[PDB]
Amino acid sequence: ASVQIKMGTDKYAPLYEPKALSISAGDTVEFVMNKVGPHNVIFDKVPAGESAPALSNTKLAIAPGSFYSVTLGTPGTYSFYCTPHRGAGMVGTITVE
Ligand SMILES: [Cu+]
Repeated sequence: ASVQIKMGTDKYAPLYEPKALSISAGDTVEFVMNKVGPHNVIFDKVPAGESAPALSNTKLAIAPGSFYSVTLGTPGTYSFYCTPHRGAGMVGTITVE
């Protein structure tokens, strides 16, 4: 019910938090940059229904703030990852029940 994806932990660790997120069909998933940037929103891939390889955005924004929000509907588990933080181990997931 209205969640947000924070990029980076207070431990100056560039990782997606919460690593995992769950929502309902029709909920929204926001995304804000905690720290250790820059960041971005590049999904990994989603099952039939949505378009993971579309909602993505490699428009890494250095400016720290709340990137943006997006609503979903297609049920299933969505994955993603950071562009600059791909090796740092900054990956997360989302669920739309
Ligand atoms: Cu990142």
